[PDB]
Amino acid sequence: SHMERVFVWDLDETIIIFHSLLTGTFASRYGKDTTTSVRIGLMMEEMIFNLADTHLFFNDLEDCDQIHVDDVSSDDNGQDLSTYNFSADGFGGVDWMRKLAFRYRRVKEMYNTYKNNVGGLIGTPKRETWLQLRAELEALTDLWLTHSLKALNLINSRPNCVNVLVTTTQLIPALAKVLLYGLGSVFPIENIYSATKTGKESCFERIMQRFGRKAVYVVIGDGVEEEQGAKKHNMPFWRISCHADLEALRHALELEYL
Ligand SMILES: [Mg+2]
Repeated sequence: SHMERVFVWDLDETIIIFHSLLTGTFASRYGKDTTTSVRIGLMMEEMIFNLADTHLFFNDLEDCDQIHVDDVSSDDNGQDLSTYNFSADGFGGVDWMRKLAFRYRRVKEMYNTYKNNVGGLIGTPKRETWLQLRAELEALTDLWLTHSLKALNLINSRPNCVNVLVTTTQLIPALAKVLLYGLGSVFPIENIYSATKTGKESCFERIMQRFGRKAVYVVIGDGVEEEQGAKKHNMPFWRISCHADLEALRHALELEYL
C-alpha cells in the first residue's frame, strides 16, 4: 500500500564537485584558491581514468557508449570470470558480443566487491594518495560530498525510497567516479544510467518504464538537461545550487514516513 519515491540524480556539481574544480567556477564562487582547485581537479581526473583504464576495461569499452551495465546481458553465458583471461582473448559481432558482455559483467563484479573497499581495488600506494586527495577536496569544497551523502544515505536507509543516477558521463568513467567519491555503497550498480548517447529524457522515460507510474519521481540536479527532461515527463524537479539545497533536501527526507 506504501507510496514509493524514486530519486533521479545528476552527478557532477550535484552529488560531487569535480568538473567545477578544473573551470575555476567553484574556487571562484566560494573564494578558494584557483591554483589548488585545478591541481586537485587534475589529480582526481588522473585517478578516475587510471582506475577506468586499469580495472574497468575502459580502453576496450569506451567506444561502445553503453547506457546500463546489463544492456548486453543476452550474450552472457554466466561462466566464472575469476580465471578468465581478458587480455589475451582477442578483442566480429556475435562471438564478439559474448566477450563484450563478459567485460561489463566483470566490471559489475569489481564494483560490487570493491564498492566499500576502493583502496583494496586501486591498491597501495594509490590508496593513500586517494585518501589525501579526498581530504584536500573535502576541505576546499567545504564538505559538499558530506552534504550530498547525508541525503543519499537517508534515501538508502528509507524503505520506500530508491536512488537512481543519470549522468552524461560515459558509463565506465561514471562508475570510476562513483567509486572514487565513495558512492559505490549508496548506488546499486543496476541504478546507474549513462545519458551520453540517448539523452536524459530517454533515460528518464526508461526509468519510469522500469519503476511504474504509481511511483513519485524526483529529478535532482544542477543542470538544464536534467531539468528540461523533468518537464517533458512532468516529473517534479529539485535544483541543487549550493550546500543549502542539499540540506533542504535532507530535511524533507527526514520528515516523511511512507
Ligand atoms: Mg551536473
